Amino acid sequence: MIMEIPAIKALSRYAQWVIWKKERDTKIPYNPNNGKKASSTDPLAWGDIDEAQAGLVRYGANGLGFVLTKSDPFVFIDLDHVLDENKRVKCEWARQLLKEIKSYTEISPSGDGLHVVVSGKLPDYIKHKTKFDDGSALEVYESGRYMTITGEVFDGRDDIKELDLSILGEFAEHKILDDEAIIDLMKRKGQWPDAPKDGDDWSSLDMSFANRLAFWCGKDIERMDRIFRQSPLMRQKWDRPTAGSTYGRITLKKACDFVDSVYDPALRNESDCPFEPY
Repeated sequence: MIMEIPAIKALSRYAQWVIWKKERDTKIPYNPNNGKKASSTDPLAWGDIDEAQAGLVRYGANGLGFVLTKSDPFVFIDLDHVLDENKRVKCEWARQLLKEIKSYTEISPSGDGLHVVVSGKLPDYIKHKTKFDDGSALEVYESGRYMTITGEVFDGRDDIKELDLSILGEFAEHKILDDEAIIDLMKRKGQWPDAPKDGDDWSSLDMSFANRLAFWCGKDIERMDRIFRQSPLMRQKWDRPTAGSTYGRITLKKACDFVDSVYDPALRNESDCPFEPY
């Protein structure tokens, strides 16, 4: 029973609830009082748990969600693709993480990931996103976006605990939505590639997309590489050594050498992209 779960009671104090629907592969948040899309930075587009539950029913939505802010104490930790078919932990780093950080844990909507909610603060020296080789991922946020709430409790972990989160340094990569602005810009211009199907020449699809990235990122080869890794054209081959470098690095360099134009926020030259949309 969702409302008897202690973690849900603590979150039900805040009027920061939304509902969500699945679109293709993405989960878009909606305003639970009028069924319109919701900003994750505007407070009055959200509701309390009761309004979100009434909105869930009213609009046939897929589930509830909770919007994180910098003033509330909650930290959202997303462990993606870390569960097997019998809902047990297959990844070692996840097993390590759940030993070190014990707090409210639930299974994701898809059923192959975990969410962890903690009362605390993120250290300022770690990246929000960390990919692993096998396919799993660690995402961490305390503000700016929403989080889906299923209520499907993992391992009886039903309560949000006040914890130190220094131990995320063992798992997350350290640092010393601007890439996401480019990704979001590319998606609404039709410049985001499809995942490859039966007939496709993947290596040729890489180069077409690498040419596009060179324009939109403006020949910043590291940003191109960081965006490429999030795209559906990513594979192990990207990091396979080739000659003195990798297949990926050689692909990104040739694209930078090839393309004549570069995207400029100042001049506003969206149309100057010489390649037509997908």
